[PDB]
Amino acid sequence: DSIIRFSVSLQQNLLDELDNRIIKNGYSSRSELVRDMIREKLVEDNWNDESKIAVLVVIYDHHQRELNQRMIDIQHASGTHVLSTTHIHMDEHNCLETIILQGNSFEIQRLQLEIGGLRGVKFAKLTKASSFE
Amino acid sequence: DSIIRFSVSLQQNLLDELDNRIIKNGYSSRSELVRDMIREKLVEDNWAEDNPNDESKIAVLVVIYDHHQRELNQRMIDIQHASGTHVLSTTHIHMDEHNCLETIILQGNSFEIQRLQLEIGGLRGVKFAKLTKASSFE
Repeated sequence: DSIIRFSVSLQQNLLDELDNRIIKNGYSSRSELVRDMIREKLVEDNWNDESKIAVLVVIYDHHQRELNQRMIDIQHASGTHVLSTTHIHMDEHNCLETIILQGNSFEIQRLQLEIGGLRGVKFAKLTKASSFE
Repeated sequence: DSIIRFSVSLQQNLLDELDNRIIKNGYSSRSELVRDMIREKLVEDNWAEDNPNDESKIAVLVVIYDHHQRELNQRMIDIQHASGTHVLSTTHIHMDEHNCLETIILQGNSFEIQRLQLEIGGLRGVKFAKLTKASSFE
């Protein structure tokens, strides 16, 4: 306990989104909102190298050059095993994909990290479900 | 350059838990992890607060339940039918005798979707019920 402060680096639009939300919801500062976002994401992260089942929801631009190959290459090296996938064409530029996969905590978390950072991927949320053999 | 830096005051207790995930999960920095959490929450916020009555919102419901307990599935279908949402797709994976994992892709306004998730979560035999909000980007 105590209080320590560290610096956070953002691009403009993430900052814009954050400041817009602060103003609408009557939050007092950036420090408070981020603090509450950290404390919440930490708690909701719910899960030994035992294999598990999880769900990865991805939203991306379908006409992006070789993005699918990019995602395939990533999950092939991931060590995870894919069970099922569904592709929803939400929009002209938006594709929703749900992926049911199994692996250990680390591979599954890592798969989300790498898929999230690809250009053309705008959303990549992981739902940790349960132990699974 | 193109990057803005601002300061976050915080409990050492909270800082340590955050630093643990960075090390545990192989994150490059605090900023990248914090950025990612913020961006996830901010997006989900906008999903529920802009055009709240838009019927074209899409979300994914992930449920784990016992499928060999009586009336549970029917009860769940009853609930979905009164929700006012539309099911786009569903997948069931039978994990074992007492556990089934299904993904449901929904469409409706934020209220209907959030009430559906709530009614299904409260069910006896439904062990797990978690919703992801899917939004269209420009």
